[PDB]
Amino acid sequence: NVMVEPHRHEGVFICALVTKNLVPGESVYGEKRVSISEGDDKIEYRAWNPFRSKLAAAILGGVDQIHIKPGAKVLYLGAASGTTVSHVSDIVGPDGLVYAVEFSHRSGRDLINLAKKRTNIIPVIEDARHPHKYRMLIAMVDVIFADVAQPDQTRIVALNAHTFLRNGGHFVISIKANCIDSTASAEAVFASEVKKMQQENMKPQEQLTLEPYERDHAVVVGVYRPPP
Ligand SMILES: Cc1cn2cc(C(F)(F)F)cc2c(=O)[nH]1
Repeated sequence: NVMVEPHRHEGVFICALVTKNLVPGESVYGEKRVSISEGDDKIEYRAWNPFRSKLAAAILGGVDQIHIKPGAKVLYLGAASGTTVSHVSDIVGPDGLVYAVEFSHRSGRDLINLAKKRTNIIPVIEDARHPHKYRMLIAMVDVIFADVAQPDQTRIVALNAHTFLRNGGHFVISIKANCIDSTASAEAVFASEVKKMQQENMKPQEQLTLEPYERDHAVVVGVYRPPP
């Protein structure tokens, strides 16, 4: 009788959505934990709340790829207090790496406390608008995740990609249309942001919206193909 089944996405499981807890015994944001013991074996999972984590909403919504997998190197822009980052850290595991870039010092203190227990998280308390200021800290990554909410932030993500994202690496970008242009339709916003990505050789491969968890919020996944 298996209680927690592997999801299609490696490192993700269904119990609903959970990740394998890199730090057994501890919750990050009050989430439920499920510890299963059999003989001498023991594994713990943490519930992943799609109402707080856009990535979890996208997974439940059926996104085909997330590119966040065991051993992956991740640049996470807008890491906030580390809710979603903690689950990314679970997925990439001890051989992966998560750079958690966050502008707010208050949020940064939460990230630093989270990363004390998680070897694979590097807090980077900096303004993502100016990646030249922290470029010396960031090894080239496999995937960039970003939460975009202003009409200049796809371009910020792209500037980070041009500095840090490997050729043929991937991006997962959440778009809050209301925050980009509240006078535009959500479709106008999502089309315009996809266009901005394409201009930067960030080529979308799929996109979805996040109902019932969020209103007028899309996640775009794609591939980075810079010219020579
Ligand atoms: C909550 C949050 C979101 N965010 C988004 C960006 C980028 F412009 F890179 F997209 C940067 C940040 C950040 O420092 N904090």
